[PDB]
Formats: sequence, C-alpha cells, structure tokens
Amino acid sequence: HMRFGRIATPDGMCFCSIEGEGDDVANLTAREIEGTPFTEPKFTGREWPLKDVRLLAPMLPSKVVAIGRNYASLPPTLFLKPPTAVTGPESPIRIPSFATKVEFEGELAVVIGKPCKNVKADDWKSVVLGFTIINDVSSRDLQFADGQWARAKGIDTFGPIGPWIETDINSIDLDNLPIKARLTHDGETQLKQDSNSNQMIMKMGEIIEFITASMTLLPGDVIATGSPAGTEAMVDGDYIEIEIPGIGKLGNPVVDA
Amino acid sequence: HMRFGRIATPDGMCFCSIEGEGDDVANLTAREIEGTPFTEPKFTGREWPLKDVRLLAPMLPSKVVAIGRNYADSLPPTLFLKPPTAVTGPESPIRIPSFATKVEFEGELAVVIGKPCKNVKADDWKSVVLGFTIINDVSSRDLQFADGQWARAKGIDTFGPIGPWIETDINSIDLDNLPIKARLTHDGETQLKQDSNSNQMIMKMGEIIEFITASMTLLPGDVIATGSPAGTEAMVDGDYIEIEIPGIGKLGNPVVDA
Ligand SMILES: [Mg+2]
Ligand SMILES: [Mg+2]
Ligand SMILES: [Mg+2]
Repeated sequence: HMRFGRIATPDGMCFCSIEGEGDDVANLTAREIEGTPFTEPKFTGREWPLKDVRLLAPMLPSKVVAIGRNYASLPPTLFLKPPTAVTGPESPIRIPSFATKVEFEGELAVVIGKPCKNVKADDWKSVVLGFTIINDVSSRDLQFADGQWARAKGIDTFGPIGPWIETDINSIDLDNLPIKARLTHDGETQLKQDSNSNQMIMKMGEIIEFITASMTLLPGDVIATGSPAGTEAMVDGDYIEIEIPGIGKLGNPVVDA
Repeated sequence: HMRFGRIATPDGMCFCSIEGEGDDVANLTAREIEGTPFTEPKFTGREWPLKDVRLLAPMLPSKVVAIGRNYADSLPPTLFLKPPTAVTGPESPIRIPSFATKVEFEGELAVVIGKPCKNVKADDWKSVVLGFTIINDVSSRDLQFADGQWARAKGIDTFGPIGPWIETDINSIDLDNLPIKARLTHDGETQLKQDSNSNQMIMKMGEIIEFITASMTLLPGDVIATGSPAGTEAMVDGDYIEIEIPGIGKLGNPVVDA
C-alpha cells in the first residue's frame, strides 16, 4: 500500500501520494489527491518533484499519546502531547527562553486508522493506518522541575511529525528497525541516537492494547512508541534529523522562539 | 451576559443559551443559537423548556489543560493534560475500569477559552476567556502512583465531566471568595467530601493563563481546570457525585464499573 503526505500549494494545501523509489526525496514524486488518506484516492493530475514542494505534518491528530520508559527501574508509562505541539518537516523547533536542556527523541510513530477502544494486542494491525516518525522534543530541565512531563514535551513545535505515512505496514520489520538521529551543531553532523525497535519493552500490540484499555483512539491520532530517555541537547542554529529506514527522514532546524 | 450550553434534543444537538432565574431546571429555557458561542450569538428561534432536553458537556475542547498542586492547605504547581476523550457531560456515568482503583473526584473551577491566544499577559486574562464552568477532574490515585505521569489516571474515558453550562458573566464570580463543594452519595447517604475555596489557589487566574499560554497555544473551546485539594474521597460503583459552584450551578454524575 501507499505513502501519504500533505503539502503546501498555492491554493493552500493538499494531501498527496508519494511515489517512486528511495526514501530519498530526489527520486520521489508528490501527486496531488482529492480527499484524504482515509478514502479511495483520486488524483487531480498536479504532480511535483518532491524536492520542490514543502511537506507538512502528514496528519493533524486530535491527540498524541506517547510512551515513556519503553526502551531497554520504573515500568513504561503513558503521557500526552497536545495537538498544538505538532509541526511538519523543515518547520522550526522554536525553543522558548525558559525551556532549557532541550533534547530530541526519534520515535516510531503510529497513526490510528479507525475509532477504537479496548483493542486486544494481536488485533493491533486492524486499527492502524500506518507509520510515521515523531521527534518527541523535550526540555529536560522543565521535565525535572515540573514532575509531570506535559509542559516540557507540549510546548508549541515540540512534536515534529513526518515526513509521510507509510501504510504498507508489513514492509516494516519491528524486530529489527533502526531509529537514528543526526544532530548538526557548529556545522558538523554526528549520529546522536542509534536505537532499534527491538529495544521496545512494550511491543506494538501491547502498546495499543495498553492505551485503548483507558482511552478511545480516533482516526488520525498519533502514538509515539518511545525512545532512549536521554539524548543530547539542541540549540539555536542546530539541525536535527531523524531517520527510520523504510519510512524516511524527518529533519528540523532549531531556533530560539 | 449569557449562559451557554450544549444540548441534545429530539431533533439532534445544538448550542444554546440558557435563560431564566436560578439554577432550577424547571424554570429555565434553552434557546438554540446559530452556530457556536464564540461570536456574537444569534438565536434561530427554536426553544425548549430545559426539562425537555438534555444538557451535554458545554464544549468539545481540542484539549484540556489542568493544574496540579495549585491549592494551598513544596513542589510548585504543574501543568498536565486530559485528553478530549475524557470529557463527558452532566448526568453521564463516570465509568471506572477494573484496573483503575482508588478513584477520587476533584471539583474545580474550569475556564473556557474564547479565542485563539498565545503569550497572554496575566493582567489581560479576561480578554481570552469565554466563561466559567465546572469540571470534575476524576483521578485514579493508585494509577497516579504506579505510572508517575498522571495522564492515564486522569485521562480514562469519562474521567472529565464538565458542566452544566458556561457562565460568561465572569465578574459575577468572586475569585477571592468562591466556595467549591462536592457531595458524595454512597450507600444512599450523602456527605460533604470537598469544601474548598478559589481563594486557596496558589497561581491566581491571570497567572495560570500566562503560564499556560507561554508554552502552548490555546484555542476557542479549550478548557483549563484551575485546581483543587489533592485528596478527596474514593468513589465506587453506585455512588453519585455532585460538584457545586455558586454562580455556576451543579455538576452531578453517577458512578459505575466499566
Ligand atoms: Mg519520548
Ligand atoms: Mg430534524
Ligand atoms: Mg485536579
């Protein structure tokens, strides 16, 4: 099945299908569709080289439910990031002056496909539209000061999502999926996160079961399935780029608000 | 000026204005409004005696932002979120799942946001509020302890009753002296199990709004739960809980095992 994105246009914006070979934007074509990812696609015929077009968050979720402490001591835990934290590829992560020690977190993100409640673990594939990347940006100093993580992870722009939604969920092997983050600081880039979905303590089905036992999930809701708990701080001028092979890259410049 | 609600009627759901004296539903009338309450509201002409329709949660908020540790009588006040899916209306059951134990209520003054805003200065807070309502910030104390993050304990479906309507004359409410009371009916006996006052707040209204909006954009319909004492009384299947805030009214919900 297809890859679905959203892009700026001159008339505003539109969903598209992303077609072509790599994860590499240079080989890819955005083809405009009418409708959403939730219905049967038909194409208007406007098509762009992906390098020429501005990708947006592939979905504007009613809520983002995130799992803390899910990466190989306290058990995995649920928290929320507000819909206002969500932004897209190349949008600035805008850091307020009072938010310090701000770190990235590359995570595999799941998009819910249909309304669901009390989903059993091995039935999880039936409620998922696809996978995407989220950068669960957090001020570690606020996280610590506040106790509840909501403010430190819920500042506007602290949830980049993208670059598109991969609906072919069998293409993604969850026993071995690298999740990488490359940080550029003072003009140099290093690999600052190197994890793998095989490190997840609660696996995909358990997560969905765990969440939906408590709360109803709606189409377009995003689940952030976790990361290592401490990474590396980012500052004005940096660039952070998460890569999950098979999905693509989610990059964002970092600026002072 | 107005009290705004949402109602279910034989014809479907709508926004409405609630008119008449008192808190007494026999005396009140619902007047359908055109569209939503954020603009100058226009009546469509349809109306019902309040007794013939059903109050719903007065908004469908994009998010619910809540403050912990905001009542005096220490770690400073802290913000958290309740998901929109937690929201329910007056008289709807609070449905407690089996894994959720020591479930307590918390009566709170709720603020409903009236326009999109960010970086609001504390002393400009009134310009962004539509009005006041009541929220019951229902919380599994056991899950709050097991999870550390309160999101699940407070975010289970139905754990955010809101209502009964939104009071837009916000000056009619004395934030320096607002009693907030809760009566729990257990085993057919009703007792006062919360007796607080908004003048116990550590961050006052304007500072809460500044604090929140310094971090997060707020949208029309978004709800702020301004706090409560951190411990009340556990509720079980069969109980009934009613929060009362004079000037707004009463928010009652039955309790059931999910
Ligand atoms: Mg995270
Ligand atoms: Mg009709
Ligand atoms: Mg509370």
